[PDB]
Amino acid sequence: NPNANPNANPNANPNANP
Amino acid sequence: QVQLVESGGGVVQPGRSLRLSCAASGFTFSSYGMHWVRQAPGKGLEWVAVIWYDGSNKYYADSVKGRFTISRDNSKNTLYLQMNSLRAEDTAVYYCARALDDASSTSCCALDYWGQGTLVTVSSASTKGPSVFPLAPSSKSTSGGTAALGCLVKDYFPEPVTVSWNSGALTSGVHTFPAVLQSSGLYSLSSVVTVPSSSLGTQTYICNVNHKPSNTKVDKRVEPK
Amino acid sequence: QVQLVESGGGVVQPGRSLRLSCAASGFTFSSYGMHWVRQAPGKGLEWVAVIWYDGSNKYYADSVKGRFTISRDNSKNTLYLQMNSLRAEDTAVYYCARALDDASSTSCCALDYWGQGTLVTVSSASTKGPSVFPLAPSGTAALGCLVKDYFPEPVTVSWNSGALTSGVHTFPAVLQSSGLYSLSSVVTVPSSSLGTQTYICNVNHKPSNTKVDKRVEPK
Amino acid sequence: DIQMTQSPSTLSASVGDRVTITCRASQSISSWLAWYQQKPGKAPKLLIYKASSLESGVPSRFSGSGSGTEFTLTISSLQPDDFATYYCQQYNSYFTFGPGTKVDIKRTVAAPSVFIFPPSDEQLKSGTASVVCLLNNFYPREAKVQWKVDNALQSGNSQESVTEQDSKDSTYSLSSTLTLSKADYEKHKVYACEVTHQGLSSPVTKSFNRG
Amino acid sequence: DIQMTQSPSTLSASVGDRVTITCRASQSISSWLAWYQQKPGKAPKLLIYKASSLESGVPSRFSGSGSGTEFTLTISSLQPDDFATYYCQQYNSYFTFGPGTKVDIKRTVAAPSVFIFPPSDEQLKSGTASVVCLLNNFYPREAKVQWKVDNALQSGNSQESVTEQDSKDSTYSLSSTLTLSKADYEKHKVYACEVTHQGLSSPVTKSFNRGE
Repeated sequence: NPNANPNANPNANPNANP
Repeated sequence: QVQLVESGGGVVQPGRSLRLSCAASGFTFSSYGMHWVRQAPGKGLEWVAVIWYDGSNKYYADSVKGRFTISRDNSKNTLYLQMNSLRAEDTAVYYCARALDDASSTSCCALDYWGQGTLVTVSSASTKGPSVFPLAPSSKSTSGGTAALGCLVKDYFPEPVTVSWNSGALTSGVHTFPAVLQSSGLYSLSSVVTVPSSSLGTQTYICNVNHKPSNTKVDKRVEPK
Repeated sequence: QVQLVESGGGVVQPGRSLRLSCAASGFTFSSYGMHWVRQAPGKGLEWVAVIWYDGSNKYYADSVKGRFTISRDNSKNTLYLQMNSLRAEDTAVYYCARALDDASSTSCCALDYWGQGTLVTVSSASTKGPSVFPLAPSGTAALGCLVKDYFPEPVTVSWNSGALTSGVHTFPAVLQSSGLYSLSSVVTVPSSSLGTQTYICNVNHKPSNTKVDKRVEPK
Repeated sequence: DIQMTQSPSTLSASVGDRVTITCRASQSISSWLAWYQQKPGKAPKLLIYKASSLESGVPSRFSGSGSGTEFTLTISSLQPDDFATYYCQQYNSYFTFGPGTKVDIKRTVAAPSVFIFPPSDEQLKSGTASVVCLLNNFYPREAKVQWKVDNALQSGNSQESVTEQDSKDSTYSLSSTLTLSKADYEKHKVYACEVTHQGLSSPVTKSFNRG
Repeated sequence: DIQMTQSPSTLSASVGDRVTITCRASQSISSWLAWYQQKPGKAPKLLIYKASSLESGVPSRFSGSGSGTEFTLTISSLQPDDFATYYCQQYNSYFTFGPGTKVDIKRTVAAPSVFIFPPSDEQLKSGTASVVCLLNNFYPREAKVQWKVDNALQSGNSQESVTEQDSKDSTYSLSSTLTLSKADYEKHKVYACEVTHQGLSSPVTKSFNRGE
């Protein structure tokens, strides 16, 4: 996905599962 | 069930180093991102750092960037916080916390399980035992009235001190105040108790002050004036 | 303040290579995705490529795939665009641009900071002075000078050594099919002045040492 | 950074009350807002996540609402174990917490009982002098203490401490300690503690003469 | 790809006007739409993102709205530094820009003065023939120029250049240059430039016959 977030995201999912 | 047991906090001077640990059990530690959050005395909560489940990505608060390092050992089910170049402003209770798993969410995190906390005190002050002084009650007659007495626990470092009355036998009417940090870096507190004035002539009142870091153990009899 | 300083643009022949650079300051460069966007002379904006903050994922526009490569060196806070097999259609001002951090959005990107741009001119032409032809006038009359077939930019045009400024329109240069530039400069004057006032266009093309004063006479 | 504010800072309620507290974000945080409960000496406890989702194990009397910048936490019927401090936290951009709302136990107004303690002879032998004033078992928490030395107001030489709300009678106590050098203490005669509180129609002054 | 279009191409406005410009997408882009400002020789500047969110530091007189395939940029009270060109850009599927809408300064309608210049004898010696048509001092920007060579409409055979509003000019001037080989120029007789512009009641044609 070229429109995915290309920045560092501290609020992204940090767990192994969704 | 879910358990987060912390250790590693202590009292140090600015510039020294400290390493905190968070031992997890009751869940699959390796599947969860983990956070450190701190709380300075009498203050609110401040996020410190986050680490991915696999240890890959890490993020820090601006106030600790370049000084603190978050890490984890999944085989030991342990989370770490390496704190270098400590400052007085880093004085706080530090909590480890688990990232909440919310499959439908596209942002993170809430923190659904927290450790008990470990206390980090950073100060240029050096260990010092308190001076314990009587707060003597008035022996004036008040008919069926109330008198107040206590002990002043003056100029010690570090926290904590424990205060009891009559070796723990006296509990009713006791108020031990939170310590106040003075500009010198030392603490003082007082512990008071209200008693019937009619008891002052006969019942001996004694405050027991213990300050383990300075090997202080004092029993001070508080006689009416 | 956030700054994006570009360099590396220039004149190259079709089929040559050119490397653009975008040096960042005033923000944490290694945590931001970056874009290249280009703008052909007189045209609109066209997205070129994007690279992730850690340099992992890269995406390109179809018109540059296989020829352009985007990269970054986060230790130097510099973004790069390697342009190979350049075509005349690649002629454009190239901008670098930082990806906007909109925490709530699930699609990307808007571009919240842009570099000053660097000009890439892909041309087979070589340095050549212009020819200066009169645009003769036939009450208001129009006259001018056609400054044709030069390279590269720029040329300057004045009239009567600066004594004539009113009503002068010096048009921006157009790139011709041959790869050479051409422009005209015109002026409107009273018809009654054509028989008494001389009109000379002063043309200077410094890259070729071409300095010409052309008198424009009625025909 | 996204700043989180909370209102009110403190609230006095009774068991059974409907309690609603507010939380605000300086920018939009969508629904990425969590609420926590914390009691003195204990770790925080998650109550609400995603602005309105009740965390498993949390009683059904807790609810939350809002999306964007304005958020509320509601306790439909306040229970005895609900007296604590409540924090909100956004997780849209990094992680920031609100200042917290403390829910105290409502009770009737109680005036402070005031006591004053001269410095002990033991402390005077050591070279310092601390005078202690005690405001005991009062409500509400707001109280003011003024030290007077031969009728002269004091500043910069005293410190105050306040207890948590008492378990048995829901009152507060407060200590104020005036600290002078022995030499300065010997320079003055009358030492007074003047107290004002909602439960006092007039200020109360307790004093003693040195010696 | 998703094709972005804008209307109008040039919008005439005065300081204080409420100005709206429209952006269209060839298919739905939800709300993933941005607006940029650009001035001559300068880099684009982000105004609006996610269709309606104002970029920090941008004046509050700018606002955006719309969703799906129709979007609008609104300037509530146009200010002098708002005379510029504005681009929309979608980021629902890759990244594509609209053609841009220029906001210029409104003044009274001015019909162009049209002039045609035959190739000079000097250029004919060089082997090429440039016929120049001049549209001088007109407003608004919109103008149609048609070239005819012995009644044959020329398509793709000429190039235009324009001088813009500036500190000394309230109007536009435009040149259209028809370049031919000398051999082709000598093959034909009637060279005509036909100009359409809202200041003229009818299109104006300026022509010459080769050889005076």
